[PDB]
Amino acid sequence: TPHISAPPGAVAEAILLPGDPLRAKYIAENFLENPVLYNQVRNMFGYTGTYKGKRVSVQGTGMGIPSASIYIHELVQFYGCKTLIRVGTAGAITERLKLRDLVIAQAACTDSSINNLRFAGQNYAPIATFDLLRRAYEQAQSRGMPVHVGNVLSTDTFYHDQPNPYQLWAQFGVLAVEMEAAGLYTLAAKFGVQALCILTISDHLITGEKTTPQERQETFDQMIEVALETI
Amino acid sequence: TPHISAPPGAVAEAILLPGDPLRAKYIAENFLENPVLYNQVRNMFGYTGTYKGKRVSVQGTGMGIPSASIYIHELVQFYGCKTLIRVGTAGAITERLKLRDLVIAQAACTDSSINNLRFAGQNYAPIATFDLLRRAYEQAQSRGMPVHVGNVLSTDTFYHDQPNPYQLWAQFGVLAVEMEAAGLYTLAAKFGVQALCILTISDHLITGEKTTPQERQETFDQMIEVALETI
Amino acid sequence: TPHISAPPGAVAEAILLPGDPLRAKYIAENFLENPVLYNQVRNMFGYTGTYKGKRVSVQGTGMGIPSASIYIHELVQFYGCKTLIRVGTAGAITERLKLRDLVIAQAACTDSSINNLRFAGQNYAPIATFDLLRRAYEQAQSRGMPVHVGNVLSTDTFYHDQPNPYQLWAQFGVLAVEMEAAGLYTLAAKFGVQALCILTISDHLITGEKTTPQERQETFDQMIEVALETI
Amino acid sequence: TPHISAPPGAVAEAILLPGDPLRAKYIAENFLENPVLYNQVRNMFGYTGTYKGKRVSVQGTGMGIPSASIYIHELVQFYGCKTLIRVGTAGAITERLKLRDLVIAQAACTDSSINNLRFAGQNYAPIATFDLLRRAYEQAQSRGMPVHVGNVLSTDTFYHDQPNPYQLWAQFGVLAVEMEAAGLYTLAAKFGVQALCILTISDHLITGEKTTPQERQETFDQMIEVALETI
Amino acid sequence: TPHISAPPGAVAEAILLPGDPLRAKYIAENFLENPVLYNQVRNMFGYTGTYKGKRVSVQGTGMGIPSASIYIHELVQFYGCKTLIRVGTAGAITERLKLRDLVIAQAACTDSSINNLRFAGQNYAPIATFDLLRRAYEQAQSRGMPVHVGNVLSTDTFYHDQPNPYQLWAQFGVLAVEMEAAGLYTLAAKFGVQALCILTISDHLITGEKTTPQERQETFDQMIEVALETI
Amino acid sequence: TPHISAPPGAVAEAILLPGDPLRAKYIAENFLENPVLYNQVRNMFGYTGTYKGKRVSVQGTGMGIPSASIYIHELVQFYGCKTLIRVGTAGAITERLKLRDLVIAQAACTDSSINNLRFAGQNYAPIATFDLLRRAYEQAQSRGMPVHVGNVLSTDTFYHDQPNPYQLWAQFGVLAVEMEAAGLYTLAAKFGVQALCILTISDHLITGEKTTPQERQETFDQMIEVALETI
Ligand SMILES: [Mg+2]
Ligand SMILES: [Mg+2]
Repeated sequence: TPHISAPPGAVAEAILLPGDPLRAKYIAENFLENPVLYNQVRNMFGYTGTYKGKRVSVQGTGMGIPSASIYIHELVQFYGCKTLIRVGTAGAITERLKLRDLVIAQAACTDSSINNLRFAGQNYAPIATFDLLRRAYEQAQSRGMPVHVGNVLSTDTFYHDQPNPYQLWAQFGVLAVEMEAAGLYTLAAKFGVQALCILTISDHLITGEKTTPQERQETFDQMIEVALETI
Repeated sequence: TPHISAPPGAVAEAILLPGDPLRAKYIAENFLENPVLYNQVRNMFGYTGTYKGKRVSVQGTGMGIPSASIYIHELVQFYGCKTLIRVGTAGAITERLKLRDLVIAQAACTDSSINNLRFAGQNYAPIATFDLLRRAYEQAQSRGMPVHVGNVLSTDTFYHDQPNPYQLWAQFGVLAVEMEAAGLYTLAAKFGVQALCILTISDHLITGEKTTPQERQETFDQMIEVALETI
Repeated sequence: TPHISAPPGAVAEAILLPGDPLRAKYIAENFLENPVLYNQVRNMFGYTGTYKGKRVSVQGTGMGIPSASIYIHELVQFYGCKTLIRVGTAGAITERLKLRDLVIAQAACTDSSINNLRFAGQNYAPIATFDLLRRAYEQAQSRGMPVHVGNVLSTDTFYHDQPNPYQLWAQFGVLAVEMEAAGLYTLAAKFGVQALCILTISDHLITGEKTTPQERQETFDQMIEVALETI
Repeated sequence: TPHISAPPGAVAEAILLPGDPLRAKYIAENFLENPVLYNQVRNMFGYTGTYKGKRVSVQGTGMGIPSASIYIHELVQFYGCKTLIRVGTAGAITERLKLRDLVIAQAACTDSSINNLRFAGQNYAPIATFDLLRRAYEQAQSRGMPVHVGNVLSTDTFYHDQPNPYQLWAQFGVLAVEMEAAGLYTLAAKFGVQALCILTISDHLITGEKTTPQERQETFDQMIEVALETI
Repeated sequence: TPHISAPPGAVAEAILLPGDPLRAKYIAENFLENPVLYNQVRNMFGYTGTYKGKRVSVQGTGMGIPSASIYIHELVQFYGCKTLIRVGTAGAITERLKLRDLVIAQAACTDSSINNLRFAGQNYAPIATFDLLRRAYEQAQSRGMPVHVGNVLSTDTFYHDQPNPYQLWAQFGVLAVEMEAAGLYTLAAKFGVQALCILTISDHLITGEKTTPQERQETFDQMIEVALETI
Repeated sequence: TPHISAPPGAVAEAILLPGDPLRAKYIAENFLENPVLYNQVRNMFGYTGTYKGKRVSVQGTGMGIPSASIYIHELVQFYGCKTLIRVGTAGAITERLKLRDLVIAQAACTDSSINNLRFAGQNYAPIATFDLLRRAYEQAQSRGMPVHVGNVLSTDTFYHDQPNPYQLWAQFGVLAVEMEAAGLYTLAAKFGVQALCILTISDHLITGEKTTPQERQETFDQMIEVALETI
């Protein structure tokens, strides 16, 4: 494959998908037994290790739907991945959410043309695999984590033209903004595999607040634990 | 209100929403204590009764997003309804589903312009209220009913131009076709209320099969029981 | 059919199409000889009787393009209807129109996706059958009725977000708003049959004025008379 | 006014609109009393003369909505024109029409972006002023001319990328294709003035037949007569 | 060929394309040796003459993409034209441009549906043949003429519904507005032939300035020279 | 910035923009004097060094418009970059192009929503800064390099559903496919800065041919030399 150079059995069927290749490294080193790097092309780190005697992989996807789609396609179609859990950060767009809240994306809105191209002006809703969603939720519950299940926005545009770019979305119940989930949910459905996006609130886009570095790591770790128990 | 003529406290905050006004009558008469009709305008029957000492209403919506939107708007904005559960039939579009399967709509795709008008070519995903979804699922589980949680299509078009109209949708994991859920999910989110669509598979649009009348009533009743326990 | 349960001979070639099935009842009882009900499915009354020795049917369609298309499709394809006349009410969006004016829809604008889906972004203009339009206009003339012939908007959206939702339409000469005509006109052309939409202004959406129940009854009766003579 | 250089008053309220400036010359030289050329800018001939005691003007529009729009706008906004009748040829796209048939455009479909830009994906139907449509039809009737009243398509594209480009339009009852009507009807509505488009079938885009030069002049003469009597 | 009635061979491979047929006349009478009028159909003058030992033609296109497309198609497909250079005027939409500036269109933005229809909402960029763009620029440079190379907008709409209609285009670096370039560049690419659009600023749509008639002739002369040397 | 952690003075005004951060490393180490890393966030290497006594930076952008827009936005708005040159690889979609050809993007087509969101259905053409384009072309000439100047497609979609996904683009003269240029060109115009995209054909998407690692290295080096001389 042009983007992941690894032999065909190097990647586990269950895989975590941070955007940041360094977070992949971080996850492999801190939560997996015997993590072995399988990819370095474009610095996009991927590792395979074990969790409770089962193989788990972790692969950076980069930012945005076009980048993540590349890795997801290759993982599913070339490496046989079946359970794909994105673990990431998001910006909250409602005051009802607080920093360090966990968001489990039931579905993903988008401003990408990904589905407009294919459904030609009809509306396709990219969704999480229910069983995975339900599990993550109960895992988060058992740990007493503040968790919300609902809509996220997958945007192509981190930096906006004008202010209040997310006002309409929030008025329609969207919880948070990130850049990958709509791509993951769409491709998982196309391929008949199972997917979930879990997110940690790092920035509040309404209150202006941002978490401190240590606060991120603490809740990030919790998120990883949920993700691993969700598999 | 032009479409529901009832005094302001006649409708319960929790309400079931069949498309067929006669099914509303059927539900009120068979599952509620002391059902009292509150509306007859356009023959669109609505009733209020009790279930386990709590008020529940049941209101026919008619067919299609424009019709249902009218009633839903009036129920939420004029009558204070907060928990809205659509109970209906759907046509299966995947062989993985069988007749009499229960479908709980996690989200609703659409070919309506409802959201194109508002989001102007961006993609909004109308979704169920998670807590309601999760409850219905566990209720259905406890009864050993065959149940699927996932995507439905809310179409404007019952009768299609050409054959295989649902092939692309099915290839993207959509389970079943009906005509209201995308409207309900969108408006519930706009108003900040809670909503769920539960469906019974009456027709299989791939296998051509249709259920017998008695088979419908039997599984229909089960669906109503789930809906009532979901409130 | 799933929606009209009658033998193929029960429905006449010429049919009136109110939105309200109770107005179907009113029409049939007060204007047809020997009116006989042929449909009760979903409380959507349809009747067949005679006018001046010839059979005429009257069928409720429900509200909105998706509901009305179901009935229209079945009437044309399963029952052999060839002359379809919508009779209904509308809200005026221009001060030129006064309450109780008759509007004959020469064409129908829409915010529905019905044709966008079909003509992919090109513009199709749904129109009345000219011969019917001309005859209806002459019938209204002959009664000294204030009548306008022109554009109406068929909307999916009864309740609007923002104020002044119709001002652009009005600026472009659109007379009144209702919810079905674009559907009727598009399907009639698709099937090669004849259609017209006649409307009475029951509400003024600019002045906020409204008609008394007695007032709409009297002009409604006059409209029915026009429609019956147009057949 | 850049595109028409004439003093105010040199143009009559009532005006015929051929696409071809030389057909304008023909009209003024053969049907109008004391024709006076009021415009030569860009070879786009415009004349004023008299017909049966009233001034009538005739102005070439060029081909296409963008061209005709320029002239229509200036005529209406700068010169005070109130009644605008396009006279032209069209290609028939249904075998129902024979060569030399007269078509009176009740409405005009389009593949231009003229209204898409303005109504952002909502569908506006550009229509003829009913009074002119009605008078034109009666004029044709009493002359015994074969005449059809219905939809035309105003295309941006004379020469098409693929074959059978008019197949979908024809299936939805569209009669003929030309290039200006939708712009005329839209601008007339915008400006609150009156318009009609009358066309003779010079080409049959289905049978591949064409009229002889003698037949064109003959039926073209009849059309002008109808238009002048309609005006 | 309906729109140009000339024998094959009467038109040279290299051709200038003014919008105005009378500007074609001016070009042929002032710059070409032994100019011969080859077309009079619709007053759309087309000439062939010689320039420095080679045949050069000059053909009026009319205004707008639909009009120019007709001529461009016939010229290329029926007469064998290979090098097509539009020469015209434009309105400047940025204060960076002064009156009488020369603009060479590297690409052409548009609000026409020409490509939307073809690429269904994907974005195609119509561009100049680089070799002609490069030669035209060098010709202008050595004459010391103030010249800009960048985007123009080919609009369908001379007269706009609202004020500041070019504000967004200008913010994205668009230099000037005209009405044909995008059609020319698109058709040239489709046909595998070579094209350029060169324009002089006659109007400043920001400052509201205009050139005198003497200034127009002067800078227009320079433009033609550049074009003939580019060809 | 969230994505580039460097003080404002560490980045040069003139910057090269590979997609691959390892190619950023390669460029900096082999073509710049005193290369110094300024960024490691998300493994997206950026370096600053000198070329012929002047500072030049080199920054990985990642793949796709959304990823590259993040970097471009930050470089321009936070670091004061004014000359941005993308250097990358592309797949040829025409037989005219051969492996190892240099392509200089005069403009960039796209299937991204980036501009649709902004210009709502109108067509904006993202273009190169002409001065850079011209200089890069001359640099390539001077090395006897096979070079083409024209259109590229910036796609969101590396892996396609159907075969022959690029044939319409090619039929319209598009040379090659990559994933960033439309983003770069649009943002550079938005911000009033200067940009260019130079590409080497590493793959042929028609013949299915591919280059050896040695082959792409040698022509890649030549491209870098062109880019450095273009600054
Ligand atoms: Mg009669
Ligand atoms: Mg140098």
